[PDB]
Amino acid sequence: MKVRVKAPCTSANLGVGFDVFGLCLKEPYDVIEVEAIDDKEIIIEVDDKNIPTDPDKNVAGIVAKKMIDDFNIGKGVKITIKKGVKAGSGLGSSAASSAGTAYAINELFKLNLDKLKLVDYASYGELASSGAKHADNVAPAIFGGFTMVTNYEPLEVLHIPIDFKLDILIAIPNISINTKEAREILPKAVGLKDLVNNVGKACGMVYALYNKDKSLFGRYMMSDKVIEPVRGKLIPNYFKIKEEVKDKVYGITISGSGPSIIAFPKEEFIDEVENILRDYYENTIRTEVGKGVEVV
Amino acid sequence: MKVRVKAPCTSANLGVGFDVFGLCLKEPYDVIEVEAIDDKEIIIEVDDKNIPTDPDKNVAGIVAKKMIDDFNIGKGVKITIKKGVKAGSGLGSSAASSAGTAYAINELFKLNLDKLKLVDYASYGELASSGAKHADNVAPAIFGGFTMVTNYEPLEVLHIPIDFKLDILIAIPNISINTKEAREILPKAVGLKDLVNNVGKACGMVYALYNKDKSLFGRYMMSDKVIEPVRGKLIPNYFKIKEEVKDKVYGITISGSGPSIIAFPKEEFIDEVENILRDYYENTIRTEVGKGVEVV
Ligand SMILES: Nc1ncnc2c1ncn2[C@@H]1O[C@H](COP(=O)(O)OP(=O)(O)NP(=O)(O)O)[C@@H](O)[C@H]1O
Ligand SMILES: Nc1ncnc2c1ncn2[C@@H]1O[C@H](COP(=O)(O)OP(=O)(O)NP(=O)(O)O)[C@@H](O)[C@H]1O
Repeated sequence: MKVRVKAPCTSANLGVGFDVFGLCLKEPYDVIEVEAIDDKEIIIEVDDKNIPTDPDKNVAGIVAKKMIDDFNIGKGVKITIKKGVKAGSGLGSSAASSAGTAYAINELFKLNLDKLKLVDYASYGELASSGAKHADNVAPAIFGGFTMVTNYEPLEVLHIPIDFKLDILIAIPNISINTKEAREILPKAVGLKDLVNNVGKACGMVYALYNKDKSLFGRYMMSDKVIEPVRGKLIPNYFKIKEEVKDKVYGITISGSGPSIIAFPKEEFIDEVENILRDYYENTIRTEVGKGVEVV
Repeated sequence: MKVRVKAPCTSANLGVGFDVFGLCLKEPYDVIEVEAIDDKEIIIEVDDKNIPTDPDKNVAGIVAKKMIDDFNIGKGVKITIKKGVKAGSGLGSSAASSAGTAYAINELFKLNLDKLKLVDYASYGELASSGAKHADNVAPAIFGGFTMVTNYEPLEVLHIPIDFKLDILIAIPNISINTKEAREILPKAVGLKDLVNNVGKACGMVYALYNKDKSLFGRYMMSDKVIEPVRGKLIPNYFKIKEEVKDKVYGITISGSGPSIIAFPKEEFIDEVENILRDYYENTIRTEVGKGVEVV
C-alpha cells in the first residue's frame, strides 16, 4: 500500500572529520511518501521545480529501482517528495531523499534490511552525482546521532548516539555550491603535518563525545587548516560571522560542502548567536541532533 | 633525599595513529633513582655504555636541569639509570628516562606538578634528538593506558584508561633504527584519500576502545598505507611475520619508528604467536598495558 516518512537533513565533515563524520539534524527534512503501484514504472513528484522527476536522475528513483530490482519485487512505486531544503546547500538534501527512499522501500516491501544496508542502498543515490558512493550524509540520515564512515567496499559505519543536549543553529545562504566543484578546488595533497593535526583533532572529537564535552568537541572541530579555509572563501561573510560569534559558541564551521553554516551555541548566548546569523542570512534555523528517518 | 621509579617503555603510532597515539607497556622499563646532592652539578650513571653520561646529552640530565632551573631548586642530583631496552628500538627507551626523571624530580623536590606538566617537561628530553618536543611516547609513559597527543603549543594529551585485558607481544630485533632517519624517508605529502582513510580508521580505533572491541581496534590499526609500509621495509622478516600470525592476532604493527614489532594476540593463540615471533627474534616479550611511571 503506502509508507510516508520524514527524512532529515544532515551536516557532514564537521571540520577535521572531512568525508568521515556526519551529524543528523532534527530539521529541516524531506517528507517522502512511497506507494506501491501495479505498473512497473517509477513515478516521481517533487515540489521543487529545480529537481528532476526523471526516475533515473532523481536520487529517490535511482535508489528505489536498485532495491526493487535487487529483490525481484515486481511492482512499481509512485514517490512524492516535499523538500526540506534545496540541493547544493551543504545539508544533505539529496541524501535525505536517498535515505528516506531506502527506508520507505524497506518498510513498504518488508525487506527487513538492517541500517547499514539501508545506508549502502541510499549511497547509490549519492553516486548519481559523484562517480563514487559517498555515505557520510546518508549514514547519519539513517542512523541518527553522530556517525563515522570508516571504510568503503565494504561500507562500515560507526554510530555514536548523542544522549546530551546539543543546540544547533544553521544559517542557509540562498546561493548554492556544486559539490563536485567544491571538491575540485581542494588540495590534491596535504602535508604530513596536516595529516597529524586532523587525525589527532578528529580523534579528540570522538573522545569529546564520549566525555560529553561540547567545548572540546567544538574547538577541535574548528582546527582544520586544509579544507575549511578553502571552502569558506566561497561563502559571503563566513569568516566575519565566525569572528562575531567567537566566544559565544562551542564551535562553528561549514556544513558539508557549504554554503550552509553550522554552529553550536553556548546556552547563555543562543538568542544572540541566532540573531547575528539572521542578520546575514534570513533563513536561519534553530535545531538539535536528530534520530534519523522515521515514519510520519 | 632520594626517589627510585620504574619508568615504562611505550609503543607510539599504532598504525593510523602516527604521531598521536601512545600505548603504555608494563614491561620493559628503566629503573631510575634520583638523589639530591649539595653540589649543583648533575651526575649521571647508566648501565648501557652506548648511552651518554654527559648531563647535557643524556635526556635524564636535560629534563632534570630544566626542572631544577625552572623552580630555582638550588641542589644538584645524582641520577642512576638501569635500562630496560636499548635506544633506537622503537619502544620509547629515551622517553622512559625522560618521563621517569620528570616524575622523580617532581616527587623528590615536592613540586606538585600535574601529569600534563610532567609530560611537557619530559618532552624536553625528547627534543635532544628532534628539533621538536615530541610527546607521543612520554605521554603514555606518564599517564599509563592509551593516550593521544592532540595539540602542541600548548601541549594537550587525552587519556583513555584500558580497563579490559589486552595481551601484548613485543619482538625486539637487535638492530636499531635512528628515528630522525626513519622520519626523513617518509613521504612529504599524502593524498587526500590517505588523509580520509587514516582520520576515519584512527577515529574508529578510539570508538573501539570505548566499546572494548579488540578486533576492530586491531584491524583499523593495520590499515595505514602511508607510513607503516615504508618503515616495515627496514625490518627483516616483518612482512613475513605479519602473514604468519595473520588470523591469530587482533592486529600487529610496527612499534614507534621500529624495528620492534607489537602484536595483540588472540587468547587462543598466544603461545603460538609468541613462538612464531621468537623464531625470528629471540628477544620477544609477553606483556600488557601498563599504568605509567611509579615508585619502586
Ligand atoms: N530528491 C532529490 N533531492 C535533492 N536533490 C536531488 C534529488 N534528486 C536528484 N537530485 C539532484 O542531485 C544533485 C544533488 O546535489 P547536492 O548539491 O549534493 O545536494 P546535496 O544532496 O543537497 N548534499 P550536500 O550539499 O553535499 O549536503 C542536484 O543536482 C539535484 O538536482
Ligand atoms: N637515558 C637515555 N635512555 C636512552 N637513550 C638516551 C638516554 N639519554 C640520552 N639518550 C640518547 O638519545 C637518543 C634516543 O634515541 P631513540 O632512537 O629515539 O630511542 P628511543 O628513546 O629508544 N625512542 P623510539 O625509538 O622513538 O621509541 C639516542 O641517541 C641516545 O643515546
